[PDB]
Amino acid sequence: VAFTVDQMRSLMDKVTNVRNMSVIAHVDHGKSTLTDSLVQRAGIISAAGITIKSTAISLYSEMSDEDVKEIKQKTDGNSFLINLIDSPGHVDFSSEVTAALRVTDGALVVVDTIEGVCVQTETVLRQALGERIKPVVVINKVDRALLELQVSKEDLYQTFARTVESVNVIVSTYADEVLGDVQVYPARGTVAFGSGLHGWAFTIRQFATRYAKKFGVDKAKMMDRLWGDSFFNPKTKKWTNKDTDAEGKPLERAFNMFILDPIFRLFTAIMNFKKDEIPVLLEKLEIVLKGDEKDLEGKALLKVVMRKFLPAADALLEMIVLHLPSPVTAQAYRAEQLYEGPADDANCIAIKNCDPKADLMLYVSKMVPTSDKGRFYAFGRVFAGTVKSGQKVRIQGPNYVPGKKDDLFIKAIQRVVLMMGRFVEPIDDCPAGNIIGLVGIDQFLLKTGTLTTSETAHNMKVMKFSVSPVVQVAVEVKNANDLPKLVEGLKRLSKSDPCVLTYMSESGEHIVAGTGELHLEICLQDLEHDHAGVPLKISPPVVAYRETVESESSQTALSKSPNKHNRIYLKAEPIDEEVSLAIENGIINPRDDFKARARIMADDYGWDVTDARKIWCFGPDGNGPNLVIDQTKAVQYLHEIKDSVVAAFQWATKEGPIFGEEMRSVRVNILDVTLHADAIHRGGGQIIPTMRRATYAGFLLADPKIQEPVFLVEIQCPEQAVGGIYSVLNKKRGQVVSEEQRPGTPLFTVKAYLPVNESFGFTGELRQATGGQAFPQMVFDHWSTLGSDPLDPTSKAGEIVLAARKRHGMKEEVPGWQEYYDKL
Amino acid sequence: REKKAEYFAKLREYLEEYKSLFVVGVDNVSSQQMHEVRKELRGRAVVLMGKNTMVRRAIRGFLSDLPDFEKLLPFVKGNVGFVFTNEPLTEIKNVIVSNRVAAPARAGAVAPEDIWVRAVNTGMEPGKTSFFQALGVPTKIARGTIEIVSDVKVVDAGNKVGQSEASLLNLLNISPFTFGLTVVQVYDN
Amino acid sequence: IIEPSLKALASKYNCDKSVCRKCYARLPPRATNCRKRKCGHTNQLRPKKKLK
Amino acid sequence: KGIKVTVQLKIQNRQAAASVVPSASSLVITALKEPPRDRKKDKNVKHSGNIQLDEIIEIARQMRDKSFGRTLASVTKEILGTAQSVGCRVDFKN
RNA sequence: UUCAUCUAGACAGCCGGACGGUGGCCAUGGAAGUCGGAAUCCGCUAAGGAGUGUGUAACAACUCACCGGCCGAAUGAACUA
Ligand SMILES: CO[C@H]1[C@@H](O)[C@H](O)[C@H](OC[C@@]23C[C@@H]4[C@H](C)CC[C@H]4[C@@]4(C=O)C[C@@H]2C[C@H](C(C)C)[C@@]34C(=O)O)O[C@@H]1C
Ligand SMILES: Nc1nc2c(ncn2[C@@H]2O[C@H](COP(=O)(O)OP(=O)(O)O)[C@@H](O)[C@H]2O)c(=O)[nH]1
Ligand SMILES: [Mg+2]
Repeated sequence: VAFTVDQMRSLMDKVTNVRNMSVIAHVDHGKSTLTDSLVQRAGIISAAGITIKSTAISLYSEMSDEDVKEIKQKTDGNSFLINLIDSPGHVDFSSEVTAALRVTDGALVVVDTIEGVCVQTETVLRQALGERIKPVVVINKVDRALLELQVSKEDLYQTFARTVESVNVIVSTYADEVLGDVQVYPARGTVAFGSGLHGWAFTIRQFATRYAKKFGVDKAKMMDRLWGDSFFNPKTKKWTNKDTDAEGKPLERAFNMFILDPIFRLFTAIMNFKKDEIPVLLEKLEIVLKGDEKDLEGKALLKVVMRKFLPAADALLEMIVLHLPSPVTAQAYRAEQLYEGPADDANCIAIKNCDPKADLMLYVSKMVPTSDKGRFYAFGRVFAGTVKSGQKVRIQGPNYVPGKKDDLFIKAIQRVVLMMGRFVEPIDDCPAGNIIGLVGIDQFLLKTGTLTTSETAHNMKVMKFSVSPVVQVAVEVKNANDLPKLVEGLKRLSKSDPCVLTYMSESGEHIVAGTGELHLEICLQDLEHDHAGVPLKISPPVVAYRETVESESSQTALSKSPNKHNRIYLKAEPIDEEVSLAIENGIINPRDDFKARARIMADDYGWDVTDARKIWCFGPDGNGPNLVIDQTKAVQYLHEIKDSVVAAFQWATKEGPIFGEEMRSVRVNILDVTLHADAIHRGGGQIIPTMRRATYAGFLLADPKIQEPVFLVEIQCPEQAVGGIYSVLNKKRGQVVSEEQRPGTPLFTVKAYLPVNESFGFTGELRQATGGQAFPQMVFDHWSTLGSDPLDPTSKAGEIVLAARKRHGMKEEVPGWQEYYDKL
Repeated sequence: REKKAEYFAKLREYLEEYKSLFVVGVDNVSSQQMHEVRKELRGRAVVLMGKNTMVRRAIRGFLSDLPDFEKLLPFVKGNVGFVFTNEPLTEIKNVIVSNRVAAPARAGAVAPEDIWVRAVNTGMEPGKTSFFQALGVPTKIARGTIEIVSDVKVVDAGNKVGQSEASLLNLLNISPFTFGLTVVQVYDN
Repeated sequence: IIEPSLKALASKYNCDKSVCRKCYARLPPRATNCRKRKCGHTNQLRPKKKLK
Repeated sequence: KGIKVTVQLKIQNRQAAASVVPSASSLVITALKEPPRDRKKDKNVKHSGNIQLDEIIEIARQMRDKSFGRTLASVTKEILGTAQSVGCRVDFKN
């Protein structure tokens, strides 16, 4: 059945009858199949493989007035709008997960009957509890349980018992004290059952209300007397809390006894064929056959049998409302994290009270794209306020902070849209708490963004992910003329996927990030065929290396001009990492006064304040950790050499001698210069060819080595599966900087340095080593020299250099100080 | 043959002077508790262990330090041993039949009685709760800690225990080989 | 789901074994020499690489 | 105090946190040694010791896990000697 | 052909002890008997190695030497051809 655009508007007004919940399911635990058994059933319509993307599918529910007679939360009426969001399966797609929770309060948790709660289900579970979201479970595939394993009555109940047990555990460890009772129990009718595939589902609560009749037993007592030690005596008719009686004979657990008993009898009489029990048990359960449904046999017959006994939506749509949150009570304890700034502000207080006409606070959680010629939409949650087709909005960029301008475009919305999973529909307005969309913001905002109207109101929370873009790859065009298409297409990609990320490299390569390899490829396919639309190329992301020495040159450097008139004498000595660090941190500035700078570089970093107040230049880029210290007091015309000197220096610091790569922590000490008198033999053309060759020779004597980047990964893994990770760092040199965490949460966070050339596919191995249980936070840490000679094609560093040359098509060997020395 | 021959001279020495002794059996011991009972009496009662070492003592009954070994020799069987004292029995006897109490379950060892357990939370956080899962024991969350749902009879009387079931039992503190080193034979002067 | 007690009775006749470093035969775990004559009944053995 | 081989049991009930120490092998060579073998040797590998110490160690084994069960004095000539590489007391131990 | 166990009570087997210092010297991201080099001590008995392997993130835990219940005469390690 359908509802007109204006009924949606009128229905959305009552935030008490606004159900905003998503999906907490493991890769293939049957969420899509089940969620779409609800569309085919009670799915709202507009007035008249792999889940690559998703949206919030909406459904209607006209509940029982006395069922809402026990709903604890502000709830007015029986006209409920169910704004259901479909969170992706598989891991990596934890970007859509984190973002689908930011635009909801409650969520529907799906679990497999026999595959219980695999790592992905507790991944989604820990993510829901870190968003303060309250959940509701549903054990699906009960058909593959009493068929693919033919499981028995008592055994099946226990199977579910354990499913419950394991979930409550992760729920209580990462639960909220500010919420109270969150772990849903089948004892409180907050965990249904069924088969989205077979088209059925049911709660204990459905039969508690259908058996209060034949017993005079209230529904609160019916379902209480169905879980645990709750038994019955079919010999005297006295429900006893003990499996046996006076004869010591075992009884059936109320649940396995009355409720589940029909089910097995149906299967065997239906599948195995027993027409003498099909029509018989038909009426005993009050099931009615009509037309062609009557003639059906086998597995076809059984599917339709439940479509008359416990149809899907029935107990499913029931619980969604019954116990799950609506903007109302939801935002009323969440508001704190939902707004990152004044939790006592007037805008944050309107959200926590939930005012539909208060200050407009709508956050686009994802720029939902479409075959709208490269243009998207602004899908997000309206915490408070009404979306007016042309309303002026404060596009507060996450960088931006109330007292600034930094990315803030206060413009108005062209058209507005109502979300229907894959259906694009143009609405008028939209009240607070409901999740809607708005076209036009796209050409102003970047990927995600907070929207306000009040300047006092700060920014809201921009996820947290924990997933983070770890993977990396280079993307070069397979045709240099269509490179312009790539630049633009790469921009669109960022906006599309929540945790996807494009960025330029130090090697020129356009490095692309993602979560997993599965993830990355899905992104690349949407990139080469759509976003850009030109044959690409994915190569390993080439690392940057800072050629460096480890001691002062074995002898003084001697380089003379090509006309021969002047020579330069000195020696290069590696600076403390923390001293070259001060250069790149903006403490030892290249724009400072040689005295002020030298006092803080000598008193703080222990140097000779003479050559420290004589620190000539920084390099390269003028801000580089390679400096030239002055120690020449005899050179008359030094002034006609300082300028031409930094010229040939800025050239070697930005292109070394080992294979033409930059350096780091190289303080070249100038001890002499055989100067002339006329700058005609002391011009750039004489001093530059000397200064360059001088630096080189001196370097190959100063004990070469090569510097490669070093990471800092913080893998969030459960203390029990921690063994495997320790060993993947053990295979790719992983010094564990530390290992902190929390007393009550097993999730042991682990810091550990990881060298860039040993993280090329690391995520996959880390994932295969401990299952996807571990979540790595790879954020490049510091620079660290290796331990092999650059002129050694057998040692670590040496092999690198040789491979690096053939790539740029350079001179094979590692040219030394003899090839850069000018002797008599 | 080194130790047995030199031990012959030692064994004979304490037996040659004293006129009070106790025949005590075990096997279900523990070096810790065993050597720690020698500490309760490191001057009142000395513990000496043996075997065929008292079988040469059948040939020792022959020697005749005092022919009254016609009331001691024939009780050679079990992980039994020496209890040297020259103070009154009744007094050291209250003592001896009191230092025997501690052994839990070697996960698979010989089980004896019906295991009836009460259903209340033991105050330990959810660490081994995955055990309870594929073990069949209804559990819930009562103030973060794991709460037992039934006075269930987990393990039966007289069977070969399993590592997973005696692990939870180890955190429930059930150690049933409890007893061990007490008495068998008594004799004075 | 295989009950660790039976996943021991299972390995007793599958993993709990010995392998001849020459013919690879699956001998008893305690065997000292390979019962096959292709390797002249060798004493060189190795426990059947326990799975993980 | 004690840096390495510091087995420290923590025994608390409803808020009241208790500091209880097993004063191990490493804790005794420091409760006896002054600052030259009580600090500044983290970048240093402290393997120096020969000097006689005395009966002060019968009571130093009174704080080390009392699970030995016989004579305090005699057990330490063994523990403090062939286990402690920074002290040889009366060279008879070994 | 040696070598040195054994009715005084072996080998093997089955019953169960296999402790303490001690998460020993450091070394440790982490090393408790089981990543690594140095110490390889006696307190006490029947014994328990600063420990023979399995295992742990390290523990746990399993399991050996040693040592005890029973059984009662060989028959075990090493080499020769
Ligand atoms: C938040 O996302 C972050 C993290 O994924 C991480 O910090 C990542 O590090 C990228 C690199 C950063 C290095 C320093 C800043 C100096 C050298 C740079 C690198 C060059 O080889 C090493 C790592 C890996 C990249 C190579 C492959 C070109 C780097 C780059 O940005 O070019 O950068 C992205 C933006
Ligand atoms: N036996 C059984 N199989 C199911 C059921 N629901 C889904 N499936 C299976 O799971 C697959 C679909 O999983 P999907 O719904 O894609 O998992 P999701 O992406 O996490 O929602 C199908 O190939 C089905 O065979 C069910 O109720 N019973
Ligand atoms: Mg799907």
